[PDB]
Amino acid sequence: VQLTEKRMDKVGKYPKELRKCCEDGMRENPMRFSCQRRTRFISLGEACKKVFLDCCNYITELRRQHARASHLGLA
Repeated sequence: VQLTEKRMDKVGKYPKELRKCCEDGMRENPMRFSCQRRTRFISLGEACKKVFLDCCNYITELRRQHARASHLGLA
């Protein structure tokens, strides 16, 4: 989808040493965990967690918007 496009550009906005944190935050969520919950045991600093959390909340909203658009036959 064009969400891949929105993700690629989302990752690029961060310093290179924090990009993987953003990528991991935007992975699929089959266990239906909250973004906060998904940070609890990776336990990597204040920087990586914060980036993980932002990108997670970012992609989560995008997924819902895409789901609504698909449901309404707009996308």
